[PDB]
Amino acid sequence: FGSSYPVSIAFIVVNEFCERFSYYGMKAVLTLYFLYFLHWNEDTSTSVYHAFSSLCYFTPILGAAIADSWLGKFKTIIYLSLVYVLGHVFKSLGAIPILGGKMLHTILSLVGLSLIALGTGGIKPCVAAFGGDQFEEEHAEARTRYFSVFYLAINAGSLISTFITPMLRGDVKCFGQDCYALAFGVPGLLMVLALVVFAMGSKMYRKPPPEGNIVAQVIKCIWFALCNRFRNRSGDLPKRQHWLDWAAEKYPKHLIADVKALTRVLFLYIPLPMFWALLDQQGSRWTLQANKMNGDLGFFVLQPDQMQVLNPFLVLIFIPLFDLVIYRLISKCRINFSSLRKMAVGMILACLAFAVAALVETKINGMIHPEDIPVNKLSIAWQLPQYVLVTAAEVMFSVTGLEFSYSQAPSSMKSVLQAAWLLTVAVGNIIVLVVAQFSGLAQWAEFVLFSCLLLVVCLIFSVMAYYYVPLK
Amino acid sequence: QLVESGGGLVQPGGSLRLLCVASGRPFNDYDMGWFRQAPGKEREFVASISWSGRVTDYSDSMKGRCTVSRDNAKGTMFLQMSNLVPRDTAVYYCAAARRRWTFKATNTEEFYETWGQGTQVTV
Ligand SMILES: Cc1onc(-c2ccccc2Cl)c1C(=O)N[C@@H]1C(=O)N2[C@@H]1SC(C)(C)[C@@H]2C(=O)O
Repeated sequence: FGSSYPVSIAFIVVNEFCERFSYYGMKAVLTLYFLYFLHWNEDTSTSVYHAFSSLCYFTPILGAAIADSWLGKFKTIIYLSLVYVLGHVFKSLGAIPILGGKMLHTILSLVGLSLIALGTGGIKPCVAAFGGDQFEEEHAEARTRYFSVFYLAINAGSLISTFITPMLRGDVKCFGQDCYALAFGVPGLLMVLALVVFAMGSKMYRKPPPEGNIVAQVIKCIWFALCNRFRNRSGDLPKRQHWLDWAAEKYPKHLIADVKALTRVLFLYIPLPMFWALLDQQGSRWTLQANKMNGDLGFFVLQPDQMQVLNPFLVLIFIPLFDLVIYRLISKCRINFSSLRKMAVGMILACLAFAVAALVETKINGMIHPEDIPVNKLSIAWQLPQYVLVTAAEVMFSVTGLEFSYSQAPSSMKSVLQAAWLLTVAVGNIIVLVVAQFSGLAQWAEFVLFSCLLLVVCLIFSVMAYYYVPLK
Repeated sequence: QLVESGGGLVQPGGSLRLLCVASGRPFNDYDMGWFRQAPGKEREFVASISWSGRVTDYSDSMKGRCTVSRDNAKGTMFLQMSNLVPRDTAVYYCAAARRRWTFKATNTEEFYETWGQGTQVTV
């Protein structure tokens, strides 16, 4: 409005809000659709759900490849949003029991899920990079606020999705049976609206063209660099001062520098999948911990499941608080948070949150009697301090990661680094699946283990981040 | 494997509690379901309980209100029928399906592989 902020980001944040609303509304009812409409096995339903989630996490690589290597962005966003809408149409069409049965439903649902995953993986990184591209490189301070607002929009969409989804599938009869078509069609309409609002701002955007087949050039440059050193029976100057310097007979310096920055950022990001896996193991164990503690709260009775909604709400509170107060207060003094100290502090906060969870579990275990009621039975409170610490860690880490990925990426591959950021989440989610089956430790001894692991990862990332060479 | 059943006559509006004990491999491995076969009719679906009992399903009719529960220790499964009527005076079967990946409906006869002998609950 006033200055320093383009009007375009309005139809970026709004589009992201609508897209997250639709995605979460659909994913909430996906499992019930599998179990009570398709009548699938529990194993089959869970496996298909996890496969869909993994494909959603892994498709942004393909999306970013398309965007940066060809077609630019705002054209991959538009086309992948069209694919997303087609997938939603197929999915909602497979929930209609009138046409076909048990074969058309399955095929249509699976095809729609595949298309939805393709769309999400390619609307995720491209949208963030495109929104960040609206600011001049000099306006590096408004970009951080834009990214904070972007994360706020994502979390708000998730929260309204949680608050609105149960109404759609509450005692509604599509055709004599439970109405899943509405549950899958409302997200489709939301995605259509998101695409419409994003396209409405076409004439205001700052569409930059791609810099050529950047992915192919990067792959070829790395291949030549690696293959040049193979001087088994010779060698005087294979490569010195770097492993890319003597990949210089081709691939001019402006490309070697870009691939250098990409490799540096990837090496920095190497350990983030472990952090994601460790931090993800809190939405399931903390529910079990809540199940063992009183939840009357005097005024309103709180169920253990309902406590999960406290994360997005605390994120919504913290993002403005961190952006407008805490960071400003820190900047008041000479203390300098370099966007890499923020991530380390977030890791430390997550470790502290898990240590507090272990302490609360230890307090829970120490219960002795005086329907008998244990005197040392904690209320659902005492879970706030760990929800506060873990939420602050997510705000400091996730919001800073989006800005760091964009700020440290070459202009030719801005959205590739955003796929690298999401790639860590995809790998971390894979680690969770592999580790989920292995569970034979006490809750208190498991939390203390996660706290120690989160500390080891923080030290590894902190040391590597200390030697990181910023892009310039 | 080697599923069994137990039940008998019930009052016009009474209730019944049918058993199903597996005398083979571990009970936590198999998905279980209940079927009924009224005289001169086709085998119908009654209720289904998944391995670990997390997921439960009942037929649209579910005359009165059924409730299927299972414990994986001792391998026993219970069906609680509440508001039985003169109808549904059928022979109730127990079906077990070993866990695997399939696209066949869990509420169909084809999903299950081993059927025990059926009781003769009558009204
Ligand atoms: C971690 C993390 O890594 N990338 C993202 C992200 C980044 C851009 C767009 C979408 C997402 Cl989900 C992200 C993230 O946490 N995003 C958002 C966030 O935080 N929330 C969404 S996802 C969520 C619903 C689990 C979580 C919450 O409400 O607890």
